[PDB]
Amino acid sequence: PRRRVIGQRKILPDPKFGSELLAKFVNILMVDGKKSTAESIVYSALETLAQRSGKSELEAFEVALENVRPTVEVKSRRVGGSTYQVPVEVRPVRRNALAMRWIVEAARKRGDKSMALRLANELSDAAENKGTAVKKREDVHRMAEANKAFA
Amino acid sequence: RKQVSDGVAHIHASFNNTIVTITDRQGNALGWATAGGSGFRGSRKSTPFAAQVAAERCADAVKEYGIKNLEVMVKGPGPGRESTIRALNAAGFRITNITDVTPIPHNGCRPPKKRRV
Amino acid sequence: IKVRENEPFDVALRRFKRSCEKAGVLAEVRRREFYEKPTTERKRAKASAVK
RNA sequence: GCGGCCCCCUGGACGAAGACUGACGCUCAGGUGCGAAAGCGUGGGGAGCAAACAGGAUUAGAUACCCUGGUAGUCCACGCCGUAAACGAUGUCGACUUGGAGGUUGUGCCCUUGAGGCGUGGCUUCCGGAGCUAACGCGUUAAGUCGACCGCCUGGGGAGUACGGCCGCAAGGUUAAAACUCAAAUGAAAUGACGGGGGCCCGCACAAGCGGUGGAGCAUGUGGUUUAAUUCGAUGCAACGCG
Repeated sequence: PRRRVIGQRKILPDPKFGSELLAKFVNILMVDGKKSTAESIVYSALETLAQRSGKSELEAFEVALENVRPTVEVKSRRVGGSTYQVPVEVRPVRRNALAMRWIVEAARKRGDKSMALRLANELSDAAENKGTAVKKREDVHRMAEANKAFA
Repeated sequence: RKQVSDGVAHIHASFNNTIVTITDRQGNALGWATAGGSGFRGSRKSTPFAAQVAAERCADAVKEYGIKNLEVMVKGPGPGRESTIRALNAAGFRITNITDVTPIPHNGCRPPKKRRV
Repeated sequence: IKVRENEPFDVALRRFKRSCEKAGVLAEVRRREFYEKPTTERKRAKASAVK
């Protein structure tokens, strides 16, 4: 964790869309190595969000990603016994991954009977910054604005 | 009553606490406060939070004479001197200059020496 | 002995001043005069490296 | 031991070349002198300071420091007291013997003309040969090679203790023993775990996530039980589907 390098790894996308972004979404939506049902629910969610939004599905997807987008964060170091953190602009790849996982966890925060219905409804109401994960984005923003007093 | 719009500000700094005071050119004070008055009892008094919050509290208390510029009379080597100046430069006041008036006694009397550390 | 810096630091980062404190001279002048002791800067660190 | 600035009395050192007296010197047992800070006596003075005491927290345990107060005493003028790690742990005075980069002090004739050439001297720094040194190290200011003196040493405790004579106003200071006891007490030297006191690299241990269960239901064996016994051993990362 101190000598290794980063190779910018990439794994199997969905051939219909063929986008690395959608590739990473579907590949992190995977659980325990599940392909058929996971991709089926992914496409169900995509078609349902397109139906409810009415606009183009891909641009609605981009608008949702922009809505969930956070800006800054800090890292815990425990230097002087009090909160002594240097606000570091998180990596664009890491920022994107964290936004992905916040969306996935916002989806995960329910226990609904039907995974497809729950996923579609929550992502659709989160597409216009009024769903579930935007509260987490606001909470993370509130975690900022105060860690710059110590640098 | 009798707005002045000009004066000088006295600033105190100490290891255990800090206070902010404000007066006019000739020297009849108008504001007074303790950073501990805004709370933060204990060692947190030395943190800039209490100093700055007392700074805007005093500034709000002194708006009523309508001041626009002030001068920095800082005292003591204690931590700080940064929250007050940059809390008052935007509280509604414009700074003029800086000074150093912390005393340097010319080896007059024996300091408290019983203290080990 | 003086601080006139900005907002961001607010905590420690004066350990350079701890290194520049030179605890010998302060601990020597706060309590009485010696006239033979502040020499520790020389003649006993470089000149006493005995192996 | 000496540190603001002014004035008055005053002590030594050193330099330049001049004359001048002609061994007039060196060392010193008893004896006079000086000798930081604490102490004692007469008074005066008291800003801050802080032995003794006053109160709180303090833990297995504080009459320890930490904090808040607080007399003598630190100050002045006269007197007593003669001790310290009063150490450069190196008594004084002379004559010689390889080297280096400085601080500082006045004159030489130049060539301050730049801050360079004469140290021709004095006092001081720091490294380092021949030579000594048990070793560390000393190393032209010797712990070298020689000379003149003096003062001091014969194992550690018992001990700078006790009587005795001096010095003092007291607290006390100088001069200095024995009986008994021990197989030793002691210096220098990296020779290693000790790096809890400092520097430097390493590990899914830390800077992230997924599961588990100390949350419920079932076997496991010990340290083991309710019975007839419930085999030899698995009691620190060396107790579990192990022998």
